[PDB]
Amino acid sequence: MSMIEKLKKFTQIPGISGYEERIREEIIREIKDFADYKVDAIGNLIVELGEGEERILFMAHMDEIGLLITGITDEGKLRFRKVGGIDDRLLYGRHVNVVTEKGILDGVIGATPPHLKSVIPWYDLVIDIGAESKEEALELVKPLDFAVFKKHFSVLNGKYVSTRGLDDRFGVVALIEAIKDLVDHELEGKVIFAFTVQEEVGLKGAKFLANHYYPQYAFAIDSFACCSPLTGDVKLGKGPVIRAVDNSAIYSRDLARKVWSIAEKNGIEIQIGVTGGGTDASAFQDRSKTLALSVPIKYLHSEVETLHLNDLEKLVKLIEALAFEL
Amino acid sequence: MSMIEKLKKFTQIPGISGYEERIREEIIREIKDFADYKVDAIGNLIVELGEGEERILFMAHMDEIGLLITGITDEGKLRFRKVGGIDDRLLYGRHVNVVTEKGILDGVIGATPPHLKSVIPWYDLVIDIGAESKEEALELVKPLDFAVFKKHFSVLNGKYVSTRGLDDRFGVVALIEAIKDLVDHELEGKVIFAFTVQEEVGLKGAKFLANHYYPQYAFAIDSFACCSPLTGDVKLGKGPVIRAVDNSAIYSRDLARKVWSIAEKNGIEIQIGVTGGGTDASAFQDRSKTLALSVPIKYLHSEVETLHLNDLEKLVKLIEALAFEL
Amino acid sequence: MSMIEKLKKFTQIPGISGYEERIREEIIREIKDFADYKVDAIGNLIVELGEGEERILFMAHMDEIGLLITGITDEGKLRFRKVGGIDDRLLYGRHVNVVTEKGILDGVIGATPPHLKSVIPWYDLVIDIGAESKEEALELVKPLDFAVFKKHFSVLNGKYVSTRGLDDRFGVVALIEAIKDLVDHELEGKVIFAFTVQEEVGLKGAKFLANHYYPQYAFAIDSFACCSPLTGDVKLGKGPVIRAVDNSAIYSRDLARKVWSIAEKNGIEIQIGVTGGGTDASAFQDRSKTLALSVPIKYLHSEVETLHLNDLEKLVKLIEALAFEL
Ligand SMILES: [Co+2]
Ligand SMILES: [Co+2]
Ligand SMILES: [Co+2]
Ligand SMILES: [Co+2]
Ligand SMILES: [Co+2]
Ligand SMILES: [Co+2]
Repeated sequence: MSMIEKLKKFTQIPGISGYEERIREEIIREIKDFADYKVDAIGNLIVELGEGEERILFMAHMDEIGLLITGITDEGKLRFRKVGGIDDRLLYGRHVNVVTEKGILDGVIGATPPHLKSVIPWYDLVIDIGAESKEEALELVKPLDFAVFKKHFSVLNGKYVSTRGLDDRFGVVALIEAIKDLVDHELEGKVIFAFTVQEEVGLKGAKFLANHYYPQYAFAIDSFACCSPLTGDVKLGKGPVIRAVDNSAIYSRDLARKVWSIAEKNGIEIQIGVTGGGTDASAFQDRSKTLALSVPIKYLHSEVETLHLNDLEKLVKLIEALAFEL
Repeated sequence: MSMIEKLKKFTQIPGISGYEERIREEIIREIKDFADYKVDAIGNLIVELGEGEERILFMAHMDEIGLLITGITDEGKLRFRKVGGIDDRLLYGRHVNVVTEKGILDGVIGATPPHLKSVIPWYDLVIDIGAESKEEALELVKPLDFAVFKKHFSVLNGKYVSTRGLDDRFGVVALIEAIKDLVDHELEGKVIFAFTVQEEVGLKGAKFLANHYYPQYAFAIDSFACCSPLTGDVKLGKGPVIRAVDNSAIYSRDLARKVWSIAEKNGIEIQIGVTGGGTDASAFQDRSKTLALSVPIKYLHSEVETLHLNDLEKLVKLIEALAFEL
Repeated sequence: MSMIEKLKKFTQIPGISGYEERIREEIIREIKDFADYKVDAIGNLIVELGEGEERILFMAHMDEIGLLITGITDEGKLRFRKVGGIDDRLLYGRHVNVVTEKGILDGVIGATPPHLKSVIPWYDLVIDIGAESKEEALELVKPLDFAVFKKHFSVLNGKYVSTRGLDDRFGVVALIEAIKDLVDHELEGKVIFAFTVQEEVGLKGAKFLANHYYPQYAFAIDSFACCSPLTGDVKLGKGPVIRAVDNSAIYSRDLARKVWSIAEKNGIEIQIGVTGGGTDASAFQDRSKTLALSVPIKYLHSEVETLHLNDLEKLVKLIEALAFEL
């Protein structure tokens, strides 16, 4: 499986914050023959390599943003709440997959035709699943089931991938790759790989992880929103990015410098910049030197979020070198 | 060296959140002869006096609000983001010091003359450093360098001092004065003095400190914004003020009573009130009894922030008395 | 005795329109040993070179913009009026020097902290001098005293100077320089150098001068606001500018041609353009060929107004050539 193929597979699995089971399972499926692993009370998936002192923690989150079903209407439609940050403009006139205990169902968030001028807020929207009444709907879906967008998967001009969930399924893919490449090597102290839950709603998996683990270095592998005047000269295609500062943290300048040095040593093109949002790494600013490492991502938090495949390839190289040299 | 001159010394040194090096080095220079010290992995400077159980922690922060260089424009101007809370109205038509590895350079944030109505927001502003191109500017300044206002220092009518950085360099100076005066005295158990980092961006230095110290009483020494209908009868010149409640916390009422009692027994005039903001002390409200002790400061977070020298004198006396009697 | 040091010395002297004493006194000190001079009834300082017909007049103004103390509040703050054009945005949160008959006092125009959106109008502002009451304040300052901003002085990348008062203290320095460089030479007719008063409040000094002098050519040496769509391709560093049209006049075109020609004749780089504002030259449009000669200035009428040292270097050579050849 090429990288394109891995990104397609992991982005297609539905799993919002608190509902990460299907992604965890699949990570288990392809790590199990390589490494042992455990699962948290909150649902984090942790893989430890090496032995001794906890030297490095790498975190990529399994949750994507989406919709939580809050109730069913008399007309048999689904009311919902947003989970994570979503622009209301992106909810209107969209197919969704409704994920229930029994299986997965097509749903549709409607639009009103010109035949029959403002942004419709999420609380005025519902999901149509083709039920004719509340009773018919409660047979298919229950409150606290969830929904995520149906996901087109695109490759732009051979170099870019666009699809909902790159954030942070690219991070999941990257850590899996790193795990396979590293299991057979001998490593100084422990290097910990953690696939976290509930990142999109306040870094909940990460904070849980922060009791239980006390790494010298704690890294989040996550998106870097690009591009605008805030993001300086960070560009898609110019390499992985040190996320030095975001809204959640000024990260360790000591650690950024080491990463930058290790990348140059290895001939790995690398970028550094400032952006918006937070990462799991900020949950460890408490105890460890922390940093976030990313690929830059365009149109973040939409169906068309886009990354450059070369940045990702380089990110995997960088993560492995850090495991060796940091 | 008068208090005036000690205040000016420490306020003139540049160090925003995450970039506190220059302040820490100077504090060490001043405290080196008198006591041992340790530096945190996040950069807190810690000084223990005495032996036994951790009775009292005093925190004062080293970081000041300022600007983080995010990028360079095509014409060699510096783009930036704010660090800590700054009213955009205060950015327009100002001199800055841009701080880089290779040293400190002059900079200017321009203003548009009438010759050529509203507040210009931070993201539309740039710093002029006299570069003619992006290339020439990069030789001088890099992204993730920082800038801080040039600082006039004024003495109003003998008794008030006005300059940027009084918050919280007044507290830095207060604690240094307390260390010097208490080091040659037996008082047990342990009295801990911390000069914290990253207070202005969510008390990060203190939250890290909280994982390594567990004092009975945790104090922040910081500003008390004054005056308005929120701040009751607090006045500059009426003495140190107990910061009993702010936006970050309702502090320990029993701790405030003891402090009140110790002040009155030592004949120290003292005040108590409500104001806005948070302090380092709130990072300990999950484990210690907390309080913030302040001098009242007018025009907080600007180049003309003002304190009354006599309140500062008395705060120093109050802090020593607490060391002995709390 | 660098140019930069002269600019600093002359910019730092306080003197608004009508209150130019301190500046005039310092110019007198500097030329005392070189030429005779007269002071007229409004305050202009005039230096005559040569004998005969009044050929050339050069005017540069001594007054700067600033604040006039109008009264003292109950709580002992200073109310004020603006003198000359100042954007209200530049008054908020600033240090000032209050100039009294007794001496110079520190002062501050406050800013309200977030802890306790629009431009605050001048009439809603006051200066804080640390008086506790009207009584104490009136002992320190009286109505009809004045105030100017405290002035940072910056050099940008070695070639730009920035500080309040380059307008028109650069012109004052330029004319002093020329007077020293011409006194030991024989000119045709008279060349008259005048340091005017009250330029910033409607050219009152120059209007007074115009009833006592009738030059063939009348020159203002003053700033040229730059840069915008109005100013064409005028740029700092590209040499002295012929201010050919502003809001106060369409200046003498044939005089512009002559200057242009004497400039090229001397290999002196030079610019011409349109800008806003008025100059002292406009007061002579009544009776003489008039022109205004400048260096381009950025951020005019602020603390960060900026000129290029080479432009100033060349302007001085141009003035001297005009004295020889015009
Ligand atoms: Co993410
Ligand atoms: Co996200
Ligand atoms: Co503050
Ligand atoms: Co503070
Ligand atoms: Co002017
Ligand atoms: Co002028």
